[PDB]
Amino acid sequence: SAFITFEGPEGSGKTTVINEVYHRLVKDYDVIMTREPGGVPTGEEIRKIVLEGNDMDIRTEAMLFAASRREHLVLKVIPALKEGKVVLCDRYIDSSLAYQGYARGIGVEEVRALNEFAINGLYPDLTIYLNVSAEVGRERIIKNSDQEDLKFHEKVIEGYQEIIHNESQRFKSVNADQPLENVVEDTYQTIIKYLEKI
Amino acid sequence: SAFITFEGPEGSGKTTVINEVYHRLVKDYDVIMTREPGGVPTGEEIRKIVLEGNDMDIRTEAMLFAASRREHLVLKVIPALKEGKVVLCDRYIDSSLAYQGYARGIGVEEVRALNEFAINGLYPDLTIYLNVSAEVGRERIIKNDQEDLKFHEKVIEGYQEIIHNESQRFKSVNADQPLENVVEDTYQTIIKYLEK
Ligand SMILES: Cc1cn([C@H]2CCCN(S(=O)(=O)c3ccc(O)c(Oc4cccc(Cl)c4)c3)C2)c(=O)[nH]c1=O
Ligand SMILES: Cc1cn([C@H]2CCCN(S(=O)(=O)c3ccc(O)c(Oc4cccc(Cl)c4)c3)C2)c(=O)[nH]c1=O
Repeated sequence: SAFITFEGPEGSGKTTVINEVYHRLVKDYDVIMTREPGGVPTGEEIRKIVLEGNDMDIRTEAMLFAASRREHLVLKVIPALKEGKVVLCDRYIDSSLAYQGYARGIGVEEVRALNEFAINGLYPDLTIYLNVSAEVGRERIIKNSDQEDLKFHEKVIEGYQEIIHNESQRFKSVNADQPLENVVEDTYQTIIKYLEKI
Repeated sequence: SAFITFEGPEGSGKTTVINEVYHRLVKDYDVIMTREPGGVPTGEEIRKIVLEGNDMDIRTEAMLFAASRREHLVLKVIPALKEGKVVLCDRYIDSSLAYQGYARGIGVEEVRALNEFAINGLYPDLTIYLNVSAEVGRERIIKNDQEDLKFHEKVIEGYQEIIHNESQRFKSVNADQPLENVVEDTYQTIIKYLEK
């Protein structure tokens, strides 16, 4: 079994990369792809509170992402890993660390302690980081889909750099500045090399 | 202003004590009575998930009590304190520590770290612990099963460990006395604090 998470800011091509990689992996492995809340009812209900929120306090928001994470982990991830599956998860702990911790300003270590309570030692086996420059990311955002948004995008990227710097061995950084066909190939090859080594 | 929390297991006379102590403090203080979620919409929505849940994972439950606590703190407690109010809060951090931490078995220090994230340094100014024996507590519960009895005992045991740990904001009131005396001791303890 393998627990693989995918991380990156907006404009990293993450959605496209995960879907294409997953599609290729389904041929050779017992693999599932998911994201939080992922249809788990308690998680979907927590997510509705987050979306229905009016200027929600960032710590309440962090605690709700962490509660949704646990429900999804407990009801979807853990049962699949117990069946010997490769689990591909779109966003996990590192998303809370970069967005809530770094970009929102709660502090990475504080959001980590919160998330360690939620995951209870279930860290990913491998994390694919879709390493897109802020400039390429910005251009992908305007293309494929104000000024405060630009700075928030940069801080998310800066947040992911600090996370990798403090925990490199868990991470595999993929050049997301390349055309998406190449990002897909590099991500697939990185995963295959990991899966065939275990 | 003052943030005063009330802690204790069921059967400690907590409801009666808070209401009566509120009735006496209002003469001299701008005081409010509250409990989480306390009408805060986001908190009420979180509480509905907790109550509507079926065999919910204890850590998700702990994280939801902590999320409801923050919403209540941010939208009710803090604005009340800013107005100069005495805030009487029925259950706060120590309840998560005794119930989720100790009695449910997650571990007190783990639930503390979770709750320190939620309160972000906003510890109570004073915490009234209504120190009732399990036996007196049990009798008060029946007046107002084996698994329930054992859970009640573990909650009390949990509060003993918490009180043993931190000794500054905690004030232990003998809740084995008749309720009139528990009310008087609690009121006098609060007055001594508010005056000094
Ligand atoms: C998993 C995760 C995601 N994000 C963001 C990634 C980028 C998109 N945002 S968003 O607020 O625009 C958003 C987009 C789609 C959503 O569907 C959403 O709602 C939730 C998603 C997952 C879990 C929960 Cl509780 C809500 C929020 C979420 C965080 O800030 N922290 C996390 O832990
Ligand atoms: C504040 C608090 C209370 N409790 C319990 C105290 C005894 C009663 N229980 S209960 O689960 O039986 C319960 C009774 C009535 C309720 O109304 C309730 O729902 C909530 C109360 C406060 C906050 C939230 Cl999110 C739900 C739960 C909650 C905890 O276990 N942890 C805490 O942090």
